[PDB]
This record gives sequence, C-alpha cells and structure tokens, in this order.
Amino acid sequence: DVNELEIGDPIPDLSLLNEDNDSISLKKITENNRVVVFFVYPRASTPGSTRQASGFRDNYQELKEYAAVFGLSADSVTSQKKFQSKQNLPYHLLSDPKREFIGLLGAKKTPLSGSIRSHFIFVDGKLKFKRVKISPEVSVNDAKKEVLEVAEKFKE
Repeated sequence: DVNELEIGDPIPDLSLLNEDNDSISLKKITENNRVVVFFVYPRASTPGSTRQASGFRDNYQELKEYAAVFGLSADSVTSQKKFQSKQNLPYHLLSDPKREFIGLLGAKKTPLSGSIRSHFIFVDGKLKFKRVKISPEVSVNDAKKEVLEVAEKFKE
C-alpha cells in the first residue's frame, strides 16, 4: 500500500485477535518486550506453514529469553486455533483477515489476496529486521540469528 513500513518505523497502533479470540495490541506487545518477532505465512495447516511454525516452536524455549514470538496470517481465529493446537505451539498466532498489518509490513501477495512468507523483528517498538519472501527454513534460522544480534547490542 501507500503506508508500507520501513526500518525505524514504529509498530502500527493496531490490535489483532489471537487464536483464543483475545485482542492483542501490537503497541503493547512491543512495550512489554524489547524484541518481538512476527512471522508471516500464507495459510495455516499446510506443509510450508507447518515447517515454519514448527521451527519457531522448536526454537521457542531459547527465543523466549530474548523475544516475544507471534505467527501471523490472514486465517480466521478458528483456523489459527486448530493449527496452534495441532502443532502444540507455545506462542500465539494472530489473525489478520483484512491483511491490515500484513499489508503495512509489506507482505501482501497481490492487492486482492494472499500473503507472502516473511518475518519482521521490532526492537523498542521500531522495525529493525524486515525479511520479505523467504523460505520456512530461512525464516526460522535467520529470525534466531537476528534476535540474538539485537540482544548483543543491548550490552552497550
């Protein structure tokens, strides 16, 4: 869209529903956690999305000492909940059917429909890593490297 986020831009002051149908404020997540990872997948419960979500699950015990982690897609709350429960995800999945946040992050597939596998890391409420169109493996591996990089910078 016209208002696409770039490095240094604040997180959009929007709220999205998690898999339990509870509203999560994007600003409040980034206020409570120095680092937040949003990973975007096209559709819940597909081989591609399962690979990405499961790698974040497998990294979660480690990452949760650095960052909050959220999955994000255009799926309904009920689709997100089925995905979360089947895959035993320890982090939340956010529903964005209008691709409002997905849009601003730069991850729409076409103006009309769909999302592109991506991830986005915010530090102190501002966009720090912007990874659009990557594989499930690259998303999982690079998100961890990037999170660890920014945590290192805090030591000064």
